[PDB]
Amino acid sequence: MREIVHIQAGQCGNQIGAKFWEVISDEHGIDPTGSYHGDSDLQLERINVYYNEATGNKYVPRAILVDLEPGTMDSVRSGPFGQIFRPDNFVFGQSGAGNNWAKGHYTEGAELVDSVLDVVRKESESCDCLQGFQLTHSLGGGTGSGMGTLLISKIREEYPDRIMNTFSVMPSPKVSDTVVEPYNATLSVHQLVENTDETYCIDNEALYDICFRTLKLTTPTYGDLNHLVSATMSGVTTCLRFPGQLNADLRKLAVNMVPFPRLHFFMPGFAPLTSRGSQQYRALTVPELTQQMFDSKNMMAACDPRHGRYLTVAAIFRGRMSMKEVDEQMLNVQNKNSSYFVEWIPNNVKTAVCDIPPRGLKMSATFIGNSTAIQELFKRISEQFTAMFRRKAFLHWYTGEGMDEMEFTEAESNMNDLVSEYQQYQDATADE
Amino acid sequence: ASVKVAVRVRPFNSREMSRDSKCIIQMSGSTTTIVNPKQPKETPKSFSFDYSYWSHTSPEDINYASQKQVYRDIGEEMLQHAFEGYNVCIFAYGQTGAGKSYTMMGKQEKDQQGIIPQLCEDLFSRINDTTNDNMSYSVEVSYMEIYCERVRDLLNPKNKGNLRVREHPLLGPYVEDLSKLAVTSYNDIQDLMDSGNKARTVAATNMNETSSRSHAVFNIIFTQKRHDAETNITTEKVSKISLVDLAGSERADSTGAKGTRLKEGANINKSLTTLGKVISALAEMDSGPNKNKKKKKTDFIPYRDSVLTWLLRENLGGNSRTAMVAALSPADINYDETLSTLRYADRAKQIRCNAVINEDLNNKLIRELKDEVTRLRDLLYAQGLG
Amino acid sequence: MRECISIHVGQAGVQIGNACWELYCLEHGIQPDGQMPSDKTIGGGDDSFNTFFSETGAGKHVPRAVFVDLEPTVIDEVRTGTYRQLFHPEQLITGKEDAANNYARGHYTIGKEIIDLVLDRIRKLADQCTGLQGFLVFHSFGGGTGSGFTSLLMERLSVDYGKKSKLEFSIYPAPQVSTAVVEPYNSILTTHTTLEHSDCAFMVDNEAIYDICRRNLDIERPTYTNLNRLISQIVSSITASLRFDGALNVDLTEFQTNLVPYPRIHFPLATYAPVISAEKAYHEQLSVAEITNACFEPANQMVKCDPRHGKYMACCLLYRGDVVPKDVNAAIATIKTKRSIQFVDWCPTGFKVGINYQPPTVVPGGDLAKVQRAVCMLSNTTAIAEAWARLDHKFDLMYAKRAFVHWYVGEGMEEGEFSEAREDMAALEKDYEEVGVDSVEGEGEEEGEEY
Amino acid sequence: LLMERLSVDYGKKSKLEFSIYPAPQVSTAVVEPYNSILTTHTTLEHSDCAFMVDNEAIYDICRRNLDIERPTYTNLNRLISQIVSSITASLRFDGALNVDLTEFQTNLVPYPRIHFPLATYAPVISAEKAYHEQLSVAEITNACFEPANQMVKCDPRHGKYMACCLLYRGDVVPKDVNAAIATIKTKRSIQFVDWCPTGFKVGINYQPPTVVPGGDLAKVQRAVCMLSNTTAIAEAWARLDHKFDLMYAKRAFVHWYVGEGMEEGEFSEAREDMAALEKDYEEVGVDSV
Ligand SMILES: CC(=O)O[C@H]1C(=O)[C@@]2(C)[C@H]([C@H](OC(=O)c3ccccc3)[C@]3(O)C[C@H](OC(=O)[C@H](O)[C@@H](NC(=O)c4ccccc4)c4ccccc4)C(C)=C1C3(C)C)[C@]1(OC(C)=O)CO[C@@H]1C[C@@H]2O
Ligand SMILES: Nc1nc2c(ncn2[C@@H]2O[C@H](COP(=O)(O)OP(=O)(O)OP(=O)(O)O)[C@@H](O)[C@H]2O)c(=O)[nH]1
Ligand SMILES: Nc1ncnc2c1ncn2[C@@H]1O[C@H](COP(=O)(O)OP(=O)(O)NP(=O)(O)O)[C@@H](O)[C@H]1O
Ligand SMILES: Nc1nc2c(ncn2[C@@H]2O[C@H](COP(=O)(O)OP(=O)(O)O)[C@@H](O)[C@H]2O)c(=O)[nH]1
Ligand SMILES: [Mg+2]
Ligand SMILES: [Mg+2]
Repeated sequence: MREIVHIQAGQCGNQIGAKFWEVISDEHGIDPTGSYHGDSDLQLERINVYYNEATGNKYVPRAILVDLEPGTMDSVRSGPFGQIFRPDNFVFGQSGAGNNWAKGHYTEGAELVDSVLDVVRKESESCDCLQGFQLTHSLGGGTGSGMGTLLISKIREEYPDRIMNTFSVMPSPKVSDTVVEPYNATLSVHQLVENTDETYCIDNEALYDICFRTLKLTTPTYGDLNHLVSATMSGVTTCLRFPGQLNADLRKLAVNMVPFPRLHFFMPGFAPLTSRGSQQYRALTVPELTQQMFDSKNMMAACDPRHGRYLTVAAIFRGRMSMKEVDEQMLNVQNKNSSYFVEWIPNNVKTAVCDIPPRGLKMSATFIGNSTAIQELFKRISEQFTAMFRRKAFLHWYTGEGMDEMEFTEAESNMNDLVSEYQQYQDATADE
Repeated sequence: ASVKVAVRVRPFNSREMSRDSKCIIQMSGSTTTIVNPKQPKETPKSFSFDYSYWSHTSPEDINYASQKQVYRDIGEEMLQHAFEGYNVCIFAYGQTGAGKSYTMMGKQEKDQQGIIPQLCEDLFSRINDTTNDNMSYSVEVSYMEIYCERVRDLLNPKNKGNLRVREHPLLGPYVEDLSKLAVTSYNDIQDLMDSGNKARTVAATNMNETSSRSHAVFNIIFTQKRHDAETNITTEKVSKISLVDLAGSERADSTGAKGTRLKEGANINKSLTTLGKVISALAEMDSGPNKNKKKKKTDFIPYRDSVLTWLLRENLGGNSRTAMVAALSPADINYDETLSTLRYADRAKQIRCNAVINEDLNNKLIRELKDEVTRLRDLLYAQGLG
Repeated sequence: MRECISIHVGQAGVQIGNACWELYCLEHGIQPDGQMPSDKTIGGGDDSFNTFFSETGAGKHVPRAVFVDLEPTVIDEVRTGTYRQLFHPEQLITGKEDAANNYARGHYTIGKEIIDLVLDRIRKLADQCTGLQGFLVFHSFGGGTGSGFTSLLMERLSVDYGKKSKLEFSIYPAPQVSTAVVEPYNSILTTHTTLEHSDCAFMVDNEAIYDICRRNLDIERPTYTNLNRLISQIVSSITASLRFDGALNVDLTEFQTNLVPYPRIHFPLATYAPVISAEKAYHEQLSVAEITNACFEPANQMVKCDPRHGKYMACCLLYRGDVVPKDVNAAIATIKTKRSIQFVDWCPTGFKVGINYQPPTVVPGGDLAKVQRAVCMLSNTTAIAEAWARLDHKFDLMYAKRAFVHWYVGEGMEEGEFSEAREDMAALEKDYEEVGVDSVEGEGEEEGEEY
Repeated sequence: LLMERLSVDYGKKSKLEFSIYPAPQVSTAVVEPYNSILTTHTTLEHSDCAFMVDNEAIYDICRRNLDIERPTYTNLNRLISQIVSSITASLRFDGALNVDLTEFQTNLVPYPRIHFPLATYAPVISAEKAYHEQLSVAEITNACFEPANQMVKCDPRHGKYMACCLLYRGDVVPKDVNAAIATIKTKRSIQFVDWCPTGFKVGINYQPPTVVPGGDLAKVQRAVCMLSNTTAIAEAWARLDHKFDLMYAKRAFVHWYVGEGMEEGEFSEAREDMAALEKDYEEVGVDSV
């Protein structure tokens, strides 16, 4: 058995986690009250991956909810699936960080971190064989970024063996919602690249582009973005819960996607996306899934993959299909797009297949890319960071909470080392 | 300032003498040859290093390199190069049970004193001898370990916590909150050194009865001051001596490790592989560059991949003069491992360092400007221009 | 429990507080008598929010207000007015003469012997409060008790409480319009206190509000009631984040984090976009783009200063009603593509965004039209110095001949206070001029590879 | 681990391995070369006879012969099951020439370290194409040696046939088998090493092959499995070897391996070992003079 402990920090993390739990409960046929009303027998085969069984044949998610503002907690409780969660796991305080990373990491979060770690320890010790943790939050925010980094560091100290995943929403070129996004993003990226095994980069701009262009939604909201992120989250972990012709664990993905320890930032994607009213025209098949997979516009990280090279990608398909077809399609993608893959990793495409598709789709698939183009995002943040650190634009609010210019300087230096690392394998021509 | 490379072959132990007892290392001048017992017909491949030590036969005088000889040949001029002011580094290398601690630490209870004690004796003897009214000296010491990607202090009293690693923007990586203590007598630094050695984590394995479970760095900082009120200044020169004892690479089948021992060996192997990658690079980079002549493109050596290489960033390259000492196990069974060490040892010769003394530009700029004024004045007055 | 304390000082502050408390009572459904028929009709709820009103066992709700003034008349109107039962019986009135447009009289002579009583109630409220968020101080420059007493109260509050945010709402003298001769002296004198102790000061000008009322609202003859209602709407939009749910909620600490690059530049302007009459409510879409564009128009600013003469240091938009992030993102991009709106190069982001679901309410008998969407903008810019410069000029014209100084020095002050205040204001203006300068011309030293 | 411990415990008993080798082109993991090259010590020291099958070869066989445009792992597994059943049918059912595992291994491993024969199955044909073809003994015997029908992506014409063993099932008479072997020896495209004048081993079993319900293979009276030790397999090993070097130059993906107790140098040792097996398959070819 391999079970995951889920943690949610910040407003964005809490919203995405609520939608994700809704999606998972629908997939496993769990009612909002916790009872089971499914049809297939495979739903309860691996329910313990994400749930704990209670006395009255109920199932409680293994979620841990964290924030420094009661408003988000009240929003989750006053919702369609508010009653599913264990009330004792609602760990929260007051006087939130207020978009200040120093408050989230050092001043305010340092007190609630003990309670959150106590709940994490209690939940983890009850597992039969823990697999890893997954944390959902936003890097450009306040309490979310700071306390997420703090919890990641503490848990990594506590449980070095287990795999760590993170679903991070990061700033954007155009879509800006807070003024101090570069500071929080820089410090969060420092802590993340230090102390994680996997990190899926999400962007609001890319999700809005997918909504407007692919899904043709006239009025997208945060619900649709959370829906897309939840679909990706379910796709990543589909293989642990259901049987397949070729299984794939999170550890296997980490081994096959991380060539060097510091390169663990990923570009997620999902297929199919049809917009409704065009499903009748489109023919669903593995070539169509792959073509939508490798399209530049389908990525959620707001990076053009054609501005770099793919270090390594992984496709996880769900639904009945032929292995010859998927292997051939991956080969054609590699051969035709010969200039977008590194020449020193032959067959840098991982393939996994599962026989249990989503509830309403005959076939589905998810994509995890690791390419050099992600450097752009970091570079962009670095530029903005410099534009405020040269003059100390908003610095005092941090230094009043127990910080110093040295910490910012080393964070920026670490980001520069990261972007140089990524840039090394972009130019072609090298070796035997 | 190229990295000096020295190699040393040790005598047999209980494990090899119980099993087959045929040596495979030949040594002559500045050349060391390793033969393949499995392929005796093949060429006896040989490698050239600066300094080669044959400690096989202790009582005999036929090319026997005692610890006094080793220190006089490497630690003496490394200590000299510290005396001008360059930051100097020594670091040990090889496979497990090869004799890295024996080369660096040695046995404190006998005349066979390692590199660190005899560098200490030479330092203290010289500073006591050369003390003057104006000339004066200060010495400060520290000693830390890397156990499993965690920095711990050994001279400090019992502190269960782990020290943090920071990056000063100008001075590079360093360790925060390190219990760095002073010294005024040889006996005091001997006591600190004994305490640090006792604090080190050591466990027994099949390959070695007392195996190092952690990397360690002994760090002296040595300040020379001029107490001349007329012209000179205090803290006129500073040097940093960094003596590094690395843990050896291990094989699970031969070591027989289980549980915590296996995890420790795995972490040590990860750190050693990262260091090898840095070495190959450092070497490889110089190689490429000189090989042709130039073209920019300094690429990037993965220094952040491990704490070991990160802390030793300035010692592996840049502002330091560094010496590698490699330990060889003479037994045939270790042959492949020995070859690997020698191979990486060869790459360690190609690394070039950009060593600078240090001085103090805040005052050395003033001194240089005054000297330039004096030179120009003397030239003008001698030629009748002024 | 996001609980704040509203302090009102002086006649202007008291009338503003009357308008504001009318607005909050209408918003939360609390009747004047203080009771709440909404809960009785429904059965219960959190509409009796702790943010402004404290509940007692009898179902009565009392505001967390502290009205202060030296004239009996202005608050004796309140005690005999419609809202007599709403407030606590204590109202903190000095049965004595007024400060007489004299900073020294309001700060040194008569401000004492009342500051104790006032601070004691400001405690009985703080102790009753839990998780206090901040103070909202309402007053006006140019007045005696509106300058001296507020200065003393802010000094004592900084000494006692310290770390709590202290937002300031105040009325600055207009360039042309005035209602007293000694306004420059009081306004310059209080500048030290509003610079050192206040954490963020929102400033309004009566001429700008009159212009907005004349043009947008088609009110040819406005009075103080309409201006007070506009300021009340501003404050309601500011505080609506910590009362009602929303997609993006902005607390006071985030205001301080975003709108204050440095400690001494905490003087942002404010504006309200959909100021429009009922007759003109039709023939308009009032979309997010329209209100966002209207926020940046020079004519709609609530202080008589031109943003085009300076650069924007920071901006914070608070939207209310049917707003979804696609339109605010598009509007922000559209504003960023315009040339007339200049931003400091050292603040590339330059925008804080908050969205709330609760739409604005309409005061019965008012003049604002009912709308589906609204936005309140706060804007920290360098144009404000111009206004200060004008004020500074007036002060010299009255200080060259020491006119009206014998009144001030006869209550405790000396000329050194005047000189210190003028020098402090000059230093503040110099800081505003310096920070608005671009970043160092690209320090492109053109180092060729390695040194 | 299991092969090592079985060799220590039992030792003398025969140990047959059936494995799926990495393909030249398609694969479902990026670290396949590392595992494949590290398994060389297992497959060479302890296994007495190791058979290797390539997924692309079986895909092409299914596409061309069985007319399955979209095969999956079920068909590949069924073909492998048919191969193993053909191998082991002698131990179960009576026959004219029964081939035991000991004599099977004796005549297929000329030397200890060349125990890596290819496998192929002749009567792979669909129900529709089962008609219109006699499927006589000569047809299947010729079909075994076709490069198109091989189960590994390696051309036999690029090497030499060291040894061969034909196991027939069903209505087969020795006369037809002898005639087919003579016809194959007459052909010149099939080259045999000079030091093996006999070359062919023959076994016959009376039990015909069975047809799984819901399967794809047609019902055939006759069948044969050809198991051939040849030097062409070296090429199939060299391609993979190249990949390993291209992944080992920069030490890609090595930290995962060395973080679980494994030493870095084991990669190079395995590489030198596989280098040896290749040279030996090269040396054993060169004809005598
Ligand atoms: C005509 C038809 O077949 O109906 C589809 C549909 O029209 C389309 C357009 C659906 C539809 O999705 C959307 O409209 C949508 C909007 C914003 C963000 C994401 C989706 C659909 O709503 C979504 C819904 O999807 C599911 O049921 C999946 O199992 C999905 N479930 C949920 O997201 C979910 C919804 C409510 C509660 C709990 C879960 C899922 C996907 C991956 C992993 C787990 C679950 C389906 C069948 C449809 C509708 C209903 C129109 C699409 O969604 C997916 C991922 O299935 C959007 O493009 C796909 C492809 C479909 O053709
Ligand atoms: N917007 C607005 N401004 C007002 C109102 N009442 C007074 N003011 C302003 O207040 C200024 C005069 O100073 P005040 O603060 O009223 O003086 P005070 O509060 O009575 O204090 P004293 O002068 O000591 O009696 C004038 O310039 C007015 O513009 C009002 O109801 N609304
Ligand atoms: N020339 C020598 N003469 C006598 N004993 C020696 C000699 N060289 C090494 N030894 C002994 O060999 C043993 C192993 O040496 P040691 O230096 O402790 O291994 P190591 O370098 O620390 N490898 P590690 O296990 O990673 O710490 C010690 O007991 C030494 O005293
Ligand atoms: N996709 C998505 N993003 C969100 C949502 N809510 C907030 N965000 C993003 O989160 C960022 C603000 O961070 P925030 O959650 O307030 O930080 P926190 O206060 O520490 O939790 C903004 O840039 C938003 O784009 C949501 O529901 N969905
Ligand atoms: Mg040692
Ligand atoms: Mg008055």
